[PDB]
Amino acid sequence: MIIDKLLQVSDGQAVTASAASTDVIDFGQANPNTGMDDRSKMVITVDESADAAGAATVTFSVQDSADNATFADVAATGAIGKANLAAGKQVVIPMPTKLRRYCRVYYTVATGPLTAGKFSAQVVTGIQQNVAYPDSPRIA
Amino acid sequence: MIIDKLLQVSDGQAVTASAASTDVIDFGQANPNTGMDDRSKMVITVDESADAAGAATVTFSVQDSADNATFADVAATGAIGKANLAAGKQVVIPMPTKLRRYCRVYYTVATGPLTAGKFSAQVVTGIQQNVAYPDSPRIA
Amino acid sequence: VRSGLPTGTWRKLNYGVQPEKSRTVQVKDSMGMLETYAEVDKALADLNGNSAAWR
Amino acid sequence: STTNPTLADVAARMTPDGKIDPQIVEMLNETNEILDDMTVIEANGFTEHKTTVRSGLPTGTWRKLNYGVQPEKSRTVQVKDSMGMLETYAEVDKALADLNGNSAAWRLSEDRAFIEGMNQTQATTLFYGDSSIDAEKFMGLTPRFNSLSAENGQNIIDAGGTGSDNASIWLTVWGPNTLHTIYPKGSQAGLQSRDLGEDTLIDAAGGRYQGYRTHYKWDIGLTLRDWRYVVRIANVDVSELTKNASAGADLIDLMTQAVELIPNVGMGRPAFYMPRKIRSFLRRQITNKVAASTLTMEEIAGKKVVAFDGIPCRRTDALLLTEARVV
Repeated sequence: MIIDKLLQVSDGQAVTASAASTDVIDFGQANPNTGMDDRSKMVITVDESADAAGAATVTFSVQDSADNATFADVAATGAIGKANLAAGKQVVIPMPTKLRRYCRVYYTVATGPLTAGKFSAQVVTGIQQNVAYPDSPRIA
Repeated sequence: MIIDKLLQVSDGQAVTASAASTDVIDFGQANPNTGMDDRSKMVITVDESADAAGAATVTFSVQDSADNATFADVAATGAIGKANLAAGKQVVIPMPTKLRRYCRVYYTVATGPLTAGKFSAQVVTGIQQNVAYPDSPRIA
Repeated sequence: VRSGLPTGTWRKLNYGVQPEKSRTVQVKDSMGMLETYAEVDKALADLNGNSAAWR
Repeated sequence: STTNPTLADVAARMTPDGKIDPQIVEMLNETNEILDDMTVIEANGFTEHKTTVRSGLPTGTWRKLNYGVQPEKSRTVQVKDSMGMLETYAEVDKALADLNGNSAAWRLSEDRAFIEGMNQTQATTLFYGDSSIDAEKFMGLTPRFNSLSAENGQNIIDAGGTGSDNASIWLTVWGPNTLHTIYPKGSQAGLQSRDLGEDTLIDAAGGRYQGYRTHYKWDIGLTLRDWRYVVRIANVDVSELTKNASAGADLIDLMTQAVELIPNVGMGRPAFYMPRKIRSFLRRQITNKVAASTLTMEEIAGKKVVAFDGIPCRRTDALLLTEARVV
């Protein structure tokens, strides 16, 4: 899976409290709207794991702004419970269809605070997702 | 905007309390993943308006389940305010990429209860969104 | 459709300036289907044989 | 935080099901036409172009018989005017352009927005070019003609409109000794789109990032040998224009007084410069003026203005419509 060196935000961020991502992606236009590509999409990988006192949930959500100052949710995941975030767990959010300049990733952390966990958020084209599917299934 | 009547849920449902959609979409498999067709997306249109005692917000969200019984959020919008729900406001939620059988649409309403306003949710390919973009803007 | 131009810069001497990027949004817009059936009871159309003339 | 610019992975944003979109719709580009029309001669000085201009004539005297009259002297000032260089390099990751197999298609499409941003910038600056504040840029038609006090204050014609919503029309005469552009000796004008080729870039980390780059030099300044060849028609209140040259300020006459302000258009070649707005109103007003005379039924809309005097008439987008009123 190719990753853009530049659109990478929150490289391996130790989200312990409900913090926003380290870096904020800044497009060079007022309403980039890159959801229209039907091609770009935010992906969050997990490392090593969302270990916490528990049971807590960690919600990934994209935020817009007119300017790099005040953000608001334009996409969200939902309460991904803990113990669904072992290393190698992609929460894919398709790009919201109506973007503004400056998108970021906030980690809506449900209580209690996480004790361990990094996360990698980046916009790609596209995810590498291939689970094997059953066949007959009488055999196998 | 073409619509599949079968992928239509909440034909014109009058959202007053934070309730779920009338109909629940049933796919003919355990992991339809029709988020993966990279083409499908939920659209919620608004009529007539987010009339409420206020100030209220309406969070549109898609939910999966294994079976038609217990749902969990797979995409979400954020607290879209009243008076952002004029007659004619397409809120697109891109189809989540990991769908399970039975998708539904829930309306998370912030207090107070919405007093008038219907919403029609449907999976389409894709929305009609062609808003005008600036030209000079010096002239003009 | 092109959304943003690179502007270029007046550059003061001896100073390696920024590269530009031409931002550009695209728009999709849909179709709609307008169609209708036109039914008549065959008994009503058949009389005086104006079945075809009626249709 | 925010990474600028510097070409992301929205190479994807410019494509269909397929390759780079050939038919991208050029929205923000405007077809103002000075850049084609203006003349270029190499500047004479180092970072400038000097011009000696006669400031005072000797008077002469009637002499009474038997009485030596005074000898006379031509006091004379000389004036030079400065430049600016306008360029950018334009770098892209080699892989992003190569992928989906669109190496040249991207280079081209990224390029066209570049020639256009270049023309837009050269052209907007040529008319509203400062230097007491912007320092870096060459100074253009305003404010060499700003205040009515100037020796060319006679050259600016008050259209009579007031308030903040008021345009101006320009008429210049481009030729070697009346008004022209300059590029330094010997950097040549105009716009040189040189391609730097593939070369390595350097990561913030230390990482080779084998990738592309393109140059766009374009360095000009601007000689106004004598303002006599240029007339400014300031304060054309555009909200107040009406096609029947009735309310507000009429264009056709206001303009013929501009042709009459120029001493003997002999050289080199004259041109009108008006915002697309005015070009429209000047059109409506011409057909409004001849209709009360002799205009045909089919020519009821009127031919779009081309040669006003004849002088070529150039549409210029890159000319501000709401410029602050002059006093």
